[PDB]
Amino acid sequence: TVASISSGPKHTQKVPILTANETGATMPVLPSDSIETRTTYMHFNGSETDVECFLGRAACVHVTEIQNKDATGIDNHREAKLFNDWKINLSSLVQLRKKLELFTYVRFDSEYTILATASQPDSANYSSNLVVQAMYVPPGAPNPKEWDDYTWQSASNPSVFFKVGDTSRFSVPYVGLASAYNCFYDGYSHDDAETQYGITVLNHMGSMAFRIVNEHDEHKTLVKIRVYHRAKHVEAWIPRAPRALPYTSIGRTNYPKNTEPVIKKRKGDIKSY
Amino acid sequence: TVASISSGPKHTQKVPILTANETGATMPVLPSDSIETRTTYMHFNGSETDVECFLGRAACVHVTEIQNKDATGIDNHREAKLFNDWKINLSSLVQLRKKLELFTYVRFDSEYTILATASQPDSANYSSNLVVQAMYVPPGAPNPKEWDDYTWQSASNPSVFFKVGDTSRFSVPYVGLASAYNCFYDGYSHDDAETQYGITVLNHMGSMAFRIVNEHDEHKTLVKIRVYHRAKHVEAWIPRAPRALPYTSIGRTNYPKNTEPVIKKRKGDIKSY
Amino acid sequence: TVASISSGPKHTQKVPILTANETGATMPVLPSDSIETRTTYMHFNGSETDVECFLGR
Amino acid sequence: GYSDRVQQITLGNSTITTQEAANAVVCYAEWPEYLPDVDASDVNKTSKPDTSVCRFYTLDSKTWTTGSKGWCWKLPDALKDMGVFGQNMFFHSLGRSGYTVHVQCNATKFHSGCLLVVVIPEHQLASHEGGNVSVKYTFTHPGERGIDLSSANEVGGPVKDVLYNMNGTLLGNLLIFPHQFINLRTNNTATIVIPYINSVPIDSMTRHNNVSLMVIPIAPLTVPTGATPSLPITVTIAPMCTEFSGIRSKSIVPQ
Amino acid sequence: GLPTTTLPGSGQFLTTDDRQSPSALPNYEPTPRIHIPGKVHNLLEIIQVDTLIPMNNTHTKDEVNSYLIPLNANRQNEQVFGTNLFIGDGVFKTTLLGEIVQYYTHWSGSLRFSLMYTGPALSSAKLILAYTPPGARGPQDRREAMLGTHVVWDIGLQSTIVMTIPWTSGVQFRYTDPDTYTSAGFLSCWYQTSLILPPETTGQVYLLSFISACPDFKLRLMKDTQTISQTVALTE
Amino acid sequence: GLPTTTLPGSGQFLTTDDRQSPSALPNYEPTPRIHIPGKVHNLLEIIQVDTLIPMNNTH
Amino acid sequence: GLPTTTLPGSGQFLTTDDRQSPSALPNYEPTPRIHIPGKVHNLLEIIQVDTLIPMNNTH
Amino acid sequence: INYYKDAASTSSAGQSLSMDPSKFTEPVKDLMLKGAPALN
Amino acid sequence: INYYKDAASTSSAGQSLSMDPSKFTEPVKDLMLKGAPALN
Amino acid sequence: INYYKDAASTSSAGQSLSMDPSKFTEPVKDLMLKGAPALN
Ligand SMILES: Cc1cc(CCCOc2c(C)cc(-c3noc(C(F)(F)F)n3)cc2C)on1
Ligand SMILES: Cc1cc(CCCOc2c(C)cc(-c3noc(C(F)(F)F)n3)cc2C)on1
Repeated sequence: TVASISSGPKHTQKVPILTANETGATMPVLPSDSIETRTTYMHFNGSETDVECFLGRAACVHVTEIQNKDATGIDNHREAKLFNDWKINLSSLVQLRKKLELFTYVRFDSEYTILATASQPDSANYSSNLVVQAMYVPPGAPNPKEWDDYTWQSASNPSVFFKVGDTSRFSVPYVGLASAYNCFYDGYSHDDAETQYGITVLNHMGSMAFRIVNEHDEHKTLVKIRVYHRAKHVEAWIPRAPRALPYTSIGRTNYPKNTEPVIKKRKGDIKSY
Repeated sequence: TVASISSGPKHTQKVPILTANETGATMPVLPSDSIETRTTYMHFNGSETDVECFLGRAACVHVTEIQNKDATGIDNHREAKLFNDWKINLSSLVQLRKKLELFTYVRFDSEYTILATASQPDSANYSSNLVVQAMYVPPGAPNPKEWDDYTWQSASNPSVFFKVGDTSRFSVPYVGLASAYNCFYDGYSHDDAETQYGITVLNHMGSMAFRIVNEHDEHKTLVKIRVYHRAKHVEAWIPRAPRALPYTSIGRTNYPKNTEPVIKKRKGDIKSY
Repeated sequence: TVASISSGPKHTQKVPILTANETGATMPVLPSDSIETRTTYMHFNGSETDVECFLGR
Repeated sequence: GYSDRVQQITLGNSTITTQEAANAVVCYAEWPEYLPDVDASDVNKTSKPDTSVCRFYTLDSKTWTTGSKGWCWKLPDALKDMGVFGQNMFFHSLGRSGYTVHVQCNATKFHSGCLLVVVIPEHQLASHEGGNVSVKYTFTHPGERGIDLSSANEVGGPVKDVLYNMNGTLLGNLLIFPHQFINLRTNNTATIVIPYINSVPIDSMTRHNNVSLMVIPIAPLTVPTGATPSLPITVTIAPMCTEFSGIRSKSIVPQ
Repeated sequence: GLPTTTLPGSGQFLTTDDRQSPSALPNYEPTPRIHIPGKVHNLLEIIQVDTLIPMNNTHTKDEVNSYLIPLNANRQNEQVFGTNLFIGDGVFKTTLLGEIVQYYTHWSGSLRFSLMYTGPALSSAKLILAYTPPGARGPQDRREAMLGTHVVWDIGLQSTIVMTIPWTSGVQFRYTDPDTYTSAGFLSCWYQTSLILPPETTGQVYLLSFISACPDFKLRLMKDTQTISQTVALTE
Repeated sequence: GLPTTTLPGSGQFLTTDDRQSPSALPNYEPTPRIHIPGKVHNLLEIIQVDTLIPMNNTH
Repeated sequence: GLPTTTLPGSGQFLTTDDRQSPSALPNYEPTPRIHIPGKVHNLLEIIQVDTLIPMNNTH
Repeated sequence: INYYKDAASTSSAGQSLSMDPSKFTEPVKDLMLKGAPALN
Repeated sequence: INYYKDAASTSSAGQSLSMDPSKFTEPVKDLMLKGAPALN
Repeated sequence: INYYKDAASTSSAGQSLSMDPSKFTEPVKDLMLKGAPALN
């Protein structure tokens, strides 16, 4: 594959470098169209910039917390973090979000990796070997209310049991209801004057609940859970303007008020180098 | 393959042992050219002295430290070692450096092995199971400022998560901008009267940040991180004089002042055995 | 596998939507039996509802 | 003597001519088409009114002044009240359509100004309030009037900073979307053919706007000495390959 | 039992590894694909589309005006604009090219820089765009700029001039992150003759500048960008 | 010894995974199958049978 | 699940072992090779070049 | 590839791919044709 | 070799190797030849 | 057998088995034959 062909002097009626950008087209002008060039080869395929590679690596998409402690007298297990849940979404942590939002529609399979790390902030005689249970609770499935509900039986919901300090790994097929996931959605759930706007109404993927299976020890253990997402078998459509301003909320395109200029201001002239 | 051929008496006009080293050549004179020899075989290929083998084993290239402790009130996480980073280079530890510097240009793939070991210098009721995160921060990527920045999301930067006491392993393709890495560079970044001299301006490979994912425990844990490098698929060019004097800095060929003689001095005559 | 066949207007003596449930049978009436339909495909096998899968976790 | 500048577009009983065009853009190089069986899900036979809805409808003219920020229309919203197309929109549960957008603006060889005409699929607007505030239905359904980017914020409405495309992205990058410029010195019209773009075969035409059309002044308007400091901008849109499905009662929408 | 020996790295989680993993939803049948226009396969595809450069940084805040390059009537020899060519910073940092380029550490290839005139039809002008390859300073006058790669642009019927910035370098790749040894040079524009306005016409005409990559373009070593961040996880 | 590298997820128990496992009752011979009417293969089979709708909730 | 038995030495890091390992930079395309004179393949190649001996240590 | 001697130790069977609702939907003695009067 | 029954569990797809920027760079109705006047 | 997609992840190359010291030992313009006077 040639990068540049050999091209010499020129004196024509054919002017490749004069165009009309109001047509909306970006004419494929090459260096050999405006200067004398020599032959060079690409020695390059562009593998690393393939959308499969671009979205094909794990990125942290959520961090949450649960803890192992005596549940005696706790009236709201959920609030006490005896167990916690995550309303599944990929737009909470901004790094992966900006990448995905480089496109309008996106379709792919997902590979999840869940890392659980223990912590004992105050006096403990040892570190306990806790087992985490991550259960997927799809829309319509009964949500856990107590860390040891009948819901954790998980007869139909899928769930993994892994050691804290260890990692959990599994993949999920493309689960969108449509032919592709929407990164943006200029619409509502119905024609209502007050209903929510944006993908907020589209990305209703249920949530996944986490808990520590072990009963409590004398001391209290804080387990932090990090979920990583890697896309595979990727397809992307309709490229768009990259995000410029900071995000403020999951799902909305909203940006903060009194935000700072994102375009750098010259320390001098428009003639400055 | 013969090591020596059979060679008998000699009385010629052909004098193989008389040469002129000012030509700059080292004539391939053999024992059979100056003495009577018998036939012997090599029974040797020279596998172990192949550059692929010479640079093909792991060598420690860096040792650093991070620690798990309460970050509350710490104004500079980096300084407190809540996380630390390594400005990637292979000339900090001298053993591998001298080997690589046996050549001028060198090209190869790299296999890294990262070993993390824990230590609890003062009172601790147990040893915690910490998980280390090593993230590669290429030039231009945002550097972590706090041990739990958004930067550790590592959406595009590659990173590994492994247990302390365990080891991390992965390989990296030849990432030089040129066709080979320079072990030496008699130049600057630009024609400037004060700019730096040497490979210091060439080997700008970014750095890799290390941190402990776990929140703090009651006691403090000191984690020492050792990075090992093994070259594979090696190519080397322009052999040079081995280093004689001790090194003083990363990248420069500088040697200390008032250094000791490196050539041994005879305990006697030039006639001494 | 077609999900729905193309079906147009209708004016027959053949009334597929009139049955007698006291027989105990559930006649396989389709949308194309009561409305005008277009052709669509299943693109679906029903793997996940196989008893092997249902009790298989 | 055929030129990129002279064109005629005939849809239904409506025809458009322009003697100062700059070619025409066909979004992602795809001409609109009807929904093929292989992609269909909804089993209902669809209705294709053809020429009674696939024709040019001219919106109310806007006035480009030295201080204009820009305008934003949404489809199919902007045509929600246009003849039979509009009626079908509310009488059916589902619908799908493509369009030919034709923006007009003439001046003289003494004027100067440059409008960016761009089509943005799934243009999800942002709330000027930031945080997690939503943008109420009415404010993204301005209809034929469209949204005036120089108008003041209003409770429940979207942010209208031209610089940030009403969505947190920079104006300069709007060119990644199918667009065209109306550079008075060259142009006087912009034409963009839009194929149906969505993650579903067919969809509700009232609760979802597939794309929004934006006419944004980049190089400000300049009129010759002592001339009227304004120019009109006219938008004409024609639906094409329009399909409606699931006919019934007729929606009653917010406000 | 097959005898095995586990190697260093066992149990590690390399975010960049590409392995197989069990499916949590066995026998699930995903939704059929339907045709959707505008499919993107490679980022190198979209960086070939040019976007506007906010060449006129000079303002106190982000404005439509930062994209307008002012041109002044009856000025001779003078400079219209200038900029270094660190495509991963400065004026380029927010463009689609600069934005995508920042997702990678290395870049190589030729850049496509365009200028579209928006002044009145009855006006005229001849400008000169110049690219100064690394090794010397940014040109300080037309004569100096003219000695390097350049294009004399005659404003007219065809509104846009496309000047290529041919890959001129020794090392075959450069860092997207501004690095001196790896500098790309300078870009400048000057009046070849001058801008002439017609009667009854007054003020300023502007130039719109665009940037995009040539099929020449190469990008490698993926990394996180400095163009986005957060202090706390976002919530609904 | 075959060199190996264990991957993330090792040791996990995914209730949804479908692997092989040793039999706790080797050589056990299960009872012969006999014909039994009414075999069900897919739930999509039985939902095609209609049942009564308690349309008159009101009580 | 393939039944296996881990052998002594598992988990060890022998600096001298030569195994495969996952690449941290998938799809990265390294810079083309260009011709560079003076390539060295074996150290036995260069020791055949003679250098000066500091025979007169005495200083 | 199966690693164990007993059948019970193998993994899941894979889709029956039979599917005949009629034994539940149309368990009638006299065949009833769609369109023909249910009770003649 | 694939160890799992479902497609979703396989590893990455491998380079699309299609690459056609024209649907974004030249989405014009009338073909424009490089060198020929953009506006004739 | 290689388990990974990238070349960088494979193990060591194996002996070059080229070995030509002459480019360092005899980089002279005019060939010098062993036995013939070095300076004729
Ligand atoms: C955009 C976009 C795309 C997606 C896909 C979300 C996938 O949702 C899941 C997740 C996150 C996990 C599981 C899952 N299956 O088993 C487990 C367990 F191990 F966590 F229990 N988790 C299943 C689905 C459908 O979400 N937002
Ligand atoms: C001379 C010379 C040659 C080199 C090569 C340095 C390679 O730089 C790296 C390193 C050290 C690690 C990674 C890396 N990728 O993933 C990880 C993680 F696991 F550490 F995160 N580290 C990537 C590159 C390009 O540096 N100096």
